[PDB]
Amino acid sequence: EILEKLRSIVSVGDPKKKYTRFEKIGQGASGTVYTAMDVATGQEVAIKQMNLQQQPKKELIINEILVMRENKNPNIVNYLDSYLVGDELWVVMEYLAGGSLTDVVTETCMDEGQIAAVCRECLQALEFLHSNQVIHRNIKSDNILLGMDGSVKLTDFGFCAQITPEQSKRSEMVGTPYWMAPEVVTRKAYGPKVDIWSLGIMAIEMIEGEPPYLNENPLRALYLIATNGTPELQNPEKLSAIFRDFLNRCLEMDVEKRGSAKELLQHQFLKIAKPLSSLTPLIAAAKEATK
Ligand SMILES: N[C@H]1CC[C@@H](CNc2nccc(Nc3ncc(C4CC4)s3)n2)CC1
Repeated sequence: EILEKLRSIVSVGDPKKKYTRFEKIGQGASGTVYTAMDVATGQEVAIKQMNLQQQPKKELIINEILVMRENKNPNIVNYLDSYLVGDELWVVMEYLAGGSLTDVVTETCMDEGQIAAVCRECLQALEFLHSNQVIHRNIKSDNILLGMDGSVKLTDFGFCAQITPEQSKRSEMVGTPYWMAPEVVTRKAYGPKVDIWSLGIMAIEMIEGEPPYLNENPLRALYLIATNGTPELQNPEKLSAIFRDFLNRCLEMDVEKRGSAKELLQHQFLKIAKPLSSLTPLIAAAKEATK
């Protein structure tokens, strides 16, 4: 039906014999991730395997492969190929040894310098998407991958949306409750700045270790978000002033006053970024903590 379009995007042939030595490195929602070995040419890959029946809205699987294949960028995980295997779609990507930003924010303490360096590379990914008319809608530490060179890349395009000058705003109540911007949570028309909000939230995770209200349930977080607006930090006096300033412009209630990704890339806060090799001690720490 609309699945006819899906079957025509995919490459054909045996992924189970183009690739081997499969271990689970991850299991998200409609995403089991494996690493594997390309028997031909030798390279190591990440393959995401998704059950077709779990996703009723197949137009999102299509939109996922398209956006990734059409918006390649050094701060986005690299799409290689895809395959339909029975009741399951396999997406193949370039593997990056490293871990999730989630492992770092939950197991280590980041300094301002490291936080600024992550924020800068995420803002580069978002300025690129936003200029190509794509909103991610699911920004969070869990969708940021850090390489063993200190590479920072954005992943997980399954929720993203395309806009145009004619349909410049979206209205679907989509995202992960704790990172969602109030305009989304309260069903108003919204734009690429919802990702800036989410990025503000992720900067909170890097400070405190968790998005605000994580101990609450998802529906409660949604109410809290609708009712507080701008979240508050447990301990604001621990942050520099320019960093408080940066948060403030990421977490503005007025969409008009909230920064754009282009704007925020000029913020003085990112001037303090460490070099990205600053991040590899974190990754090592995180790997040790999760052993
Ligand atoms: N949502 C996140 C994204 C997948 C990731 C799986 N865990 C992981 N662990 C160590 C290294 C590593 N590198 C990757 N490179 C490319 C990868 C492509 C998007 C699958 S994953 N991934 C963490 C869950």
